[PDB]
Amino acid sequence: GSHSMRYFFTSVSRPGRGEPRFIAVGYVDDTQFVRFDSDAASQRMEPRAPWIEQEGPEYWDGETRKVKAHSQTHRVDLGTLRGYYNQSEAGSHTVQRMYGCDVGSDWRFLRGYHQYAYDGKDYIALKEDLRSWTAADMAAQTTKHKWEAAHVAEQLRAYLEGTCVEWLRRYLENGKETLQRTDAPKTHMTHHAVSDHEATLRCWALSFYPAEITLTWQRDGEDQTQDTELVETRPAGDGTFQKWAAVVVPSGQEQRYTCHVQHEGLPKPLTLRWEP
Amino acid sequence: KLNDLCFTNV
Amino acid sequence: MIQRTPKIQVYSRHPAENGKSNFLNCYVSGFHPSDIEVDLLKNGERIEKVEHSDLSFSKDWSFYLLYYTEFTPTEKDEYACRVNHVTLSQPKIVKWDRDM
Repeated sequence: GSHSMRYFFTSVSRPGRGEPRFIAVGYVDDTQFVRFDSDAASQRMEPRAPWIEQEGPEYWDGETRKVKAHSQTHRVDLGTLRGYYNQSEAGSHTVQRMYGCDVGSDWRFLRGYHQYAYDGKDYIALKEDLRSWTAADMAAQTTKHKWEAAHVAEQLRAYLEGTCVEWLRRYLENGKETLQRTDAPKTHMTHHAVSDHEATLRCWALSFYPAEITLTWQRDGEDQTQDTELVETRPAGDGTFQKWAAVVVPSGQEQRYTCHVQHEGLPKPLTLRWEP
Repeated sequence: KLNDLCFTNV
Repeated sequence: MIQRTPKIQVYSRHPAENGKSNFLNCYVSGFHPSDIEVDLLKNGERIEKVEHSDLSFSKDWSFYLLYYTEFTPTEKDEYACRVNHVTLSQPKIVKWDRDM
């Protein structure tokens, strides 16, 4: 299957009450493997997946060094962005950064990422060519010219197309029993009357990994996209995922509706009808 | 592994 | 600035069974800013030993957190998740619908 390694960083300024709260998390697909919290006691990058624990002290020293440096950059960026937007010194603001790489099922490099957000909105992002920048507004154009002069893209591209991808392949191997598995969803359907003429049919998908799934309803082979209540895919908390999809049907016409389940664990997609 | 690069400020 | 309300899901790790040990989850997502107050409730009272995932976010930059606690469901006990955020006039309480 397709795989990814992504790092996520969030810095939230708290003026008057000290230095910004910095949080860094690392993921291989939908599994977190590292973490850093500026308010935690260790002041170290810590393991979060059993397959990363086997890395020696030099690995953790380097990760702790680079993660504290990432946090310092964001601390300075918070002050700058406040000036770019003529914002008050007392308010709390957020910078977010995301970067990483993807590999296809052939394990060859597919995509690199490096993007930045200020206060939950796009600020600057590296384009798919790993050479150009997309600046969201006028303030981001100042940063864009600064990063072009400093040749930031040339440096990021060497990491994304090489280092990022080599370490992702090594993590996929070290964690092969969890990272390279497919848990097919366990499905069921519930039925609840809502009037003398209507009932809700809820199609369930549970204990699946990875999170990528399609759960849809049809009535006589026609998509029910508008009449479908769908929940966002949620973590079970044990490394698996859950999702449901519901439709309001006329009682007696339950057999005209089919729920369709699509997942890597299912060789052939599933068609499910209400079973009284 | 994190990117071993001193980022440029905004 | 632009603020986003948390979406809230209350559910169990495993299919619920009275008398059987399980985990009660409260997944908050799609919110901004990241400052959020999430409590798990047993018959309206706070649960003291509640853990949570490390702060992370989606492609759209909106944040997500999973709050979880060990629990043994019974027929009498009602579970809920109470969330407070800058976007909420009052805290939002979402009940655990025992199966769905």
